[PDB]
Amino acid sequence: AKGALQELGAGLTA
Amino acid sequence: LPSLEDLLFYTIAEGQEKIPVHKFITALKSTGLRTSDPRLKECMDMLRLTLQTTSDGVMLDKDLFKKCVQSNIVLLTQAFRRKFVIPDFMSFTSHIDELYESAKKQSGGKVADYIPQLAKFSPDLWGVSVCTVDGQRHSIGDTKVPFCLQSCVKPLKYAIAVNDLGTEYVHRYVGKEPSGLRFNKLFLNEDDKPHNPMVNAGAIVVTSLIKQGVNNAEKFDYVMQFLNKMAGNEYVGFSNATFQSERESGKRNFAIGYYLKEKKCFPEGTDMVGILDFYFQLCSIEVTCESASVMAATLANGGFCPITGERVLSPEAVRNTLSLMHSCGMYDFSGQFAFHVGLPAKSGVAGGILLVVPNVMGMMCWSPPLDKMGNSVKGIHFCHDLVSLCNFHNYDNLRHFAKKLDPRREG
Amino acid sequence: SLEDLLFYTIAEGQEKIPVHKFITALKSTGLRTSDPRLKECMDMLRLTLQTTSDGVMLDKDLFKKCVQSNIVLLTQAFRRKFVIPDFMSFTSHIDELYESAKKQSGGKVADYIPQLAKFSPDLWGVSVCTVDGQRHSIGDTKVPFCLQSCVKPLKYAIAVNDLGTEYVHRYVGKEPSGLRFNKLFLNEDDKPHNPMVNAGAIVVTSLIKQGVNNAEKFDYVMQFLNKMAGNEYVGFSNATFQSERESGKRNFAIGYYLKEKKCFPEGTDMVGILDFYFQLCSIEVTCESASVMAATLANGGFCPITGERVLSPEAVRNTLSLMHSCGMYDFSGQFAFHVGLPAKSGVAGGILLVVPNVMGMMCWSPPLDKMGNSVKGIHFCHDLVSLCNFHNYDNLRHFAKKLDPRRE
Ligand SMILES: [Cl-]
Ligand SMILES: [Cl-]
Repeated sequence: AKGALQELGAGLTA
Repeated sequence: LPSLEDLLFYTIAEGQEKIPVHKFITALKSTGLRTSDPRLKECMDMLRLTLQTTSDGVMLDKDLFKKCVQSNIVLLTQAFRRKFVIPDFMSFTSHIDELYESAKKQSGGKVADYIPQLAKFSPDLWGVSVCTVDGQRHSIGDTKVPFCLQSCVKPLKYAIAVNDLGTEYVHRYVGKEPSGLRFNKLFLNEDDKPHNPMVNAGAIVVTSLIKQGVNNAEKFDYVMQFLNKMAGNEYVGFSNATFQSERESGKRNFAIGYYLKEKKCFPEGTDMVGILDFYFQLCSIEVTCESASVMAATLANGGFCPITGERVLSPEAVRNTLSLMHSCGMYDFSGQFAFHVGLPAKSGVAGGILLVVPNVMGMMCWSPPLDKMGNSVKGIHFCHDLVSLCNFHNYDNLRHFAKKLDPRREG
Repeated sequence: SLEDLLFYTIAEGQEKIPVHKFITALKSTGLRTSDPRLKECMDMLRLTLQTTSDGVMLDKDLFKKCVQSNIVLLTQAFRRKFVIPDFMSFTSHIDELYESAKKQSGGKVADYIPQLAKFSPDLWGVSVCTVDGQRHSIGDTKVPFCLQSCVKPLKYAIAVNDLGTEYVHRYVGKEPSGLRFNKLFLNEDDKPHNPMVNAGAIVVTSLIKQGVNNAEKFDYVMQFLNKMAGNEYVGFSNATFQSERESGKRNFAIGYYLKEKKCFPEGTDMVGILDFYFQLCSIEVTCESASVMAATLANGGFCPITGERVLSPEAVRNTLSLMHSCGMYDFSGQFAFHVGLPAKSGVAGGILLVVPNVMGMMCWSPPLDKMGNSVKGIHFCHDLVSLCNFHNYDNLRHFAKKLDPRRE
């Protein structure tokens, strides 16, 4: 979903 | 608390304040997704319209970009962040290219000539298209040249029959297993039914089950409206010249019709000579490698067309179809193919081989020269090589698989 | 650090862990304390605890010392990284499939030899072993029974492992006969059609460890099956061997036919091969031991409870292929189509079942149906795939009402 992606990627990228 | 579209913006942007549209597109293509993908239309519409308001028609600042990308943001994000079933698609397509070239050296076989439409195709036409269950696309060779499904239609009409009528109804009329003997053998199983719907007799009975009580014009459009859903609205055509010649030379097929009616194999009320007519029409439906590969992908993706997200077939219809394709899809080579390649596939006399890698991708391979069993020589060679390279055999293991490449994982 | 991190998840510090808290948490992941891969951990817990004032509590230094050697496995287990992360809920689904199959009481216990006719009709067992070594049993899973034809795939796997596909398939075919399992006849090439029909299994038997006497051929197979079962129970029923051999006329008739058609390799002792064939059928397992053997096949030839490489990829791949389309006698084609899993049945009531990449199972109930397959076993298999997206051609993303035990 949108939530799952947003967690994972904000962490990795930010 | 950055939004998904802010994240996408910063990854493509690479520290710049604005993204050139060409660079976004270039990056998108690298994932294997086409800009023409139906699920991305809104994003593409927004880009076009929004870029005409721009001073340069190139540069999209954050807010503009964020606006164009919003409605498809999860799909776009999966795509750029390597979350698709094949995360390194450019690498993968390079491998497919090498297998295509290798297959290309096999010039043996003989083009089918039982009718002259088939005779006419050059021996060296050879194309391969791939569509992943996420809609990543790749093609090489002759993939936009129309040709007839012939027997590749069998698993598709069988899927339609199961989808509308269910397993229990359809299998009142047709069996579920390999015959064990040669396909070119006219006979029925222990309960007087054709053995499976991939043999000619079985496909003829299945043809008689679809849109009963309506006319051959309506049946045939109902079936075409179905194939179009399977193909994401890509090319589905018809050869009236193949249809005529198929009918002109239909003695061997009519016998089967006679035999089948005599044994009470059709449903109560069947007009055999019209069923056979409808059967010749369906064999003469036209596809390209490109459009046929999306059909196969719909089958690899649980009945959902990967480039539209539309449910096209019930789960029971797809599972079954794959099960019969595994067993009876390559004529007399079916059991060897099952053993050595271990993928559901269906061949046809025009040189097509429709291949499904369940949960990964669909593929259509096409080359007219056929070997002794009526299978495409380049196609059979290609399918062997794919499964030597990649751990796609049904009974390959996902954790321990020797010197095979697993394209679902990253290098 | 890893070992550090495991300490705290259980400690809820708490400056010390009771060892029983660590052991009950570990059991709940599906692993067994007896797991061969966990032995150093268990040896260290035993030894270290003996140096302790109470014999229960471990501090961080000691706990980390005990867990260190097997911490990758322990961390995968605890962090729910095994192929069935919620195993307690999975086994409760298995128990329900068990109880529902338990109400089927149809079938006939086999009685062509006395040893088989003796088994009570109400015996019913089901054991599971995932590819990560998660174990579950309900029913009569620690009772000895003969493999019989369930041995057919394991001996084929051994032959392909030792000789390769090409050699083995000079002697035997690769596909269903699509006529009754009853015979006899040979394919277009004068070979038995596949290694799962009696004629095919007899020819496979003749390939294994050629040139050596039967006592060492048999020991060799026994050693191999021990590596498949992670050193769990593999026995032998001499009574069944002698009785199979006495009433074996019908297998001898097959052997003389095969001999006259030249289906055996040069220098084959026909009667000797029959003795080995009847010996192999008479090899005993329990549901628990046979489940690890099936799990070795589910895990590409690695034994899940030991980590040992037992069978080559080619050997497992082919075996699983032929179990798919030839393992359930005359029900084979219908089984492939409806259940869609590799399985092999035996006349003692066993069904060796493989869910590839997920688990092995052994189902055992002595009453068979008209085709020779365990009534409760067949029922359990249908229900399993009704409940779960384990069919070969189920989809992993879109599966309707089915449960996927691979996800949380
Ligand atoms: Cl065809
Ligand atoms: Cl048996």
